Amino acid sequence: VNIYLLLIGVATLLSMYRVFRGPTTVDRLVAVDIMTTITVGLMVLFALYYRRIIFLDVALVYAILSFAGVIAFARYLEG
Amino acid sequence: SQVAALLIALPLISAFFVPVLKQIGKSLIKPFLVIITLLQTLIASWAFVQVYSTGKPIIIYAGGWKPPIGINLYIGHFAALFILVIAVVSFLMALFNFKAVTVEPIDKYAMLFLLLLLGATGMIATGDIFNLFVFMEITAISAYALTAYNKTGEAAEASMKYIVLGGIGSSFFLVGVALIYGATGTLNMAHLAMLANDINPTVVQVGLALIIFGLAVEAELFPLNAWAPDAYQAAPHPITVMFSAFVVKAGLYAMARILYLFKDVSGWSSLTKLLIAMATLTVVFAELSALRQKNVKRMIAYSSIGQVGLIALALSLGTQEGVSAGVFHMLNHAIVKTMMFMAIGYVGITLGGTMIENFEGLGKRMPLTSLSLTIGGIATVGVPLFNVFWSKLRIILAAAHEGNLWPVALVLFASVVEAVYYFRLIHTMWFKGKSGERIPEGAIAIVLLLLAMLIIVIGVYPTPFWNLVTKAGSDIVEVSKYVANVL
Amino acid sequence: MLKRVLAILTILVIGYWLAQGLADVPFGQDKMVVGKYYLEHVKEETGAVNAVTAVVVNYRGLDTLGEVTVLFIASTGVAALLWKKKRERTAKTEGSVVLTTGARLLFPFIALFGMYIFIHGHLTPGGGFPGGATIATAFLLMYLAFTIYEIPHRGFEVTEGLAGMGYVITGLIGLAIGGYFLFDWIWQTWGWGHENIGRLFSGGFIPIIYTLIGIKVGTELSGIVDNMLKEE
Amino acid sequence: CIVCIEYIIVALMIISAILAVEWRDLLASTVGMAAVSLFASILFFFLQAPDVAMTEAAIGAALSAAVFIFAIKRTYRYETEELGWWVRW
Amino acid sequence: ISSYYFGAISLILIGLYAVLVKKNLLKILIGLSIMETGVNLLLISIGYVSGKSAPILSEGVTASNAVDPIPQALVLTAIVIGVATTAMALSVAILLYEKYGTLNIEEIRR
Amino acid sequence: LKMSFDRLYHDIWKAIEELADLARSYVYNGNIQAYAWYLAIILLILVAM
Repeated sequence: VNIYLLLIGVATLLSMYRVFRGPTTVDRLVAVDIMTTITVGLMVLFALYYRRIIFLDVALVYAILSFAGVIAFARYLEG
Repeated sequence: SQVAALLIALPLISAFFVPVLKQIGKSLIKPFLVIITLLQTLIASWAFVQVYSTGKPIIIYAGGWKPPIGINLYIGHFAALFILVIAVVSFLMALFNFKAVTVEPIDKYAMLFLLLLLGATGMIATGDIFNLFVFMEITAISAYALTAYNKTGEAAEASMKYIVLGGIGSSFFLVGVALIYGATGTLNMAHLAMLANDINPTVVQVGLALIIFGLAVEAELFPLNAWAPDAYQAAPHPITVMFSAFVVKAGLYAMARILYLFKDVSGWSSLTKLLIAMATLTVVFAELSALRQKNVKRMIAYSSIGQVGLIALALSLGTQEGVSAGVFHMLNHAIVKTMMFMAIGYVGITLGGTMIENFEGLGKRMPLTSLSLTIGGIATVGVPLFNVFWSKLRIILAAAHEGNLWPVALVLFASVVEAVYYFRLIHTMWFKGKSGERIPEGAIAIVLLLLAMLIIVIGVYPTPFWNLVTKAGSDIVEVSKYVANVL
Repeated sequence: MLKRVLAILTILVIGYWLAQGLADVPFGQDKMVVGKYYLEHVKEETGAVNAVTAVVVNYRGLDTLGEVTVLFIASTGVAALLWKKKRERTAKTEGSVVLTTGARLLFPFIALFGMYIFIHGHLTPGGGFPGGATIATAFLLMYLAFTIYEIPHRGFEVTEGLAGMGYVITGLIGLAIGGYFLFDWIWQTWGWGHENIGRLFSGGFIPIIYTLIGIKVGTELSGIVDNMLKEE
Repeated sequence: CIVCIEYIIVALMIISAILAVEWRDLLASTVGMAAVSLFASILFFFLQAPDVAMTEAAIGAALSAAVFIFAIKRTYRYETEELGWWVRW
Repeated sequence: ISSYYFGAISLILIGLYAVLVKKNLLKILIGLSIMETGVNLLLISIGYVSGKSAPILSEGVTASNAVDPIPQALVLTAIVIGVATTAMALSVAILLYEKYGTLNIEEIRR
Repeated sequence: LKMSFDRLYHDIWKAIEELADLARSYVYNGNIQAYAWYLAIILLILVAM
């Protein structure tokens, strides 16, 4: 209930290396798109931590609004 | 009575009914704006004669929840007067813009104008600091969208600096709201002023300084002004009035409201000693940057900033003999600056543009619209028995007991400079003409002139109008009769 | 190097000034001087067991109204700033076919779910605005995965103004008695009211105002991205 | 833990704030803006207010970041800071 | 100081820093949006009581144990304030490159 | 008669009038970041209390 939280924090700051460095224009984009799903899996995890039934109601809404963003970021790159 | 709560709801329902009738035709679009602002003058006049009937304001509730847990619209003796004057100025704008702005898509301009009227009657009726912020952002985005509405490059950039500066000021204002709430925990100004004497002396200083700061940015003094003599230069001609008449007064009142809501704490005296200094720094710079000015719309745009700076000069000096006379400038300069941007607007729509070269020669060429600019430019220095003379005398005598002779010799210095760039303008339109083109314009030859006869009657009879601002100063002078008339 | 370092100095003294000004309380309990009344009187005075949906539409009742005023003014402002009577797409540069069919079938999957957000401001958090913004997201998915997808404008902004009117007509027919007075749960005006307290009979007045405001803000951002994706 | 992941999220928001304005590529600036909306939504949720978290999720993730690159579409993509004969003049 | 106070004031700090020193116009709008994001982050982080926590349940969780019901209503408008102001300013950012020829604040001469 | 006062007052007014052209171009720029710097300066004065 507690150890997983620090593991996900380790995961997200370990994914920070791709958005700080990385010379291309789209490695930052693959950095943010994976950063949303790990934090969605974080947002489901805190429903166990605070024992609340309503905290899953934000997680699926954020599971939409990553996907629209990463289509929109990767549509001007093609047209 | 809450029956007079239609100062916000009626502009709201009509601004949500105008995109409903935008596809039903083209005819009754622009005449839908005139009948509603006439109804706005009616609902304003109801509140106006009901406020000055008794000695009690209408505590327009936000439902079945008594303050401070809800929103109160303290429509005081101040508020009914200013809602009345903005109703009559907006009705003067609606019968003006019917045949002067049709170059561009007026299909959606009507709702933008009426939402500015909504932000008007919201800003000078607000009781919550949250509602204060929300109505100010309504007026702000109204101005973002409406100073940009010409799409000509020089007008496109004219909004840009204002949208980024009003964005940073609204940001700072929310930080100040978060800090005043962070000490107290309350929001309504009735429960705020009775509490803000011993909340924390080191927390209320930064919060009050940033609140006065972020509320100043949408208004104008010295740093956060130069978008305004860029907005009047590049906008539709009717909204240059409604900005220069209204939006400066709501910002300067709500700044001078909330400043006189915390008049017990330490560090407040240095805040009003800054606000004096910045108001004096803006009566000099604005009214002296118009001296070597070429564009005549800019030559009045700089003048409108210099008149609001001396409103700020007496709105935060003391408590009396000048706050109740500072309102005597706000309800008076709106009328004379309604006259200015009428005549500039009618020149720019009849001849074309606002350059002096196409402004020169209006003595014989133009009718008494040029006399309206004459009798308006006479009344900013206030030379004859006129109304700005009475009001500026009240403001200069206000700067006697506290903050004297340096915050006089700059505002009163500017009226020497403002004496120059008007009679370098009235001379080159009456006695340089050499061009007899009749060009008849008898559609405002009566309406602007009945306005021009409204400044000639207040010029000889101030005491039927100066008795109003004595009882209309009672909303800003104190806190105790304000609070006890809420709770 | 002069401008950046000097800005870092002044912004460090700004941040230090705010941090010294943030010495009110280290995240303590003693904050609610009026805020306890919002919590202890929310289950019986409005009906919505939600805390935030009762304070912002009933208690601070003129603040979601200024909010929809701000969003409607953003729509009419962007529409006034971009107006050319031609309104064509860019080059449309198709690109993929698991994208068009991908957002095709997924478009009613967000249309079902965005409505679920604004109908439920009772046990679920939020209100009308996340549901309306993800309805606009569904509009954007069909707008950024097709070659035209021009929803007809004549007949589009009509329902936006109709939904804002539907807010204000609850204020104006709410003026049949007093300021707001909810018109719906405390007097049997059109139907019943106050059945139990949980999701039975939709609480009080707060759901239908969120359907109407969610419909308004749902057609809000979709119109903005519509008239901003139009070239000559 | 309790406070360590909070310090991780807040320093990640700061390092995605500083690097949101250091870049010249504006599509990369939209990436940095979207990551700031990410960490703001996570911090809203971790500070236990889910209403603002899901509203800022539906606003800042693909209606503020995906409206901005939507505006740089028919505009610049670089800073365009420029070698040259008549340059930096 | 707590991490929320410093992080919300440093987001406002970086949003303020991206208005002064930066020269491209859309970078300035990025600073405006970042600063509004940090502002509403501070607006939430005023009332956390460090403890009892369920703002919206009121069924499984007892009352008088929720967090700060005042600023959650202050932030529900003040976020979409920012996206409406940004959507308004982006139109001007499009018009300034359409009518003029560039988007740098030292080159836009009327 | 070589030291008139008609010349001196025209000198002092032309100095004020060219200062009027001076303050017009200095404070009122097209640089947006100049007004941002003005806002940061007056905010710095509010820091100084």
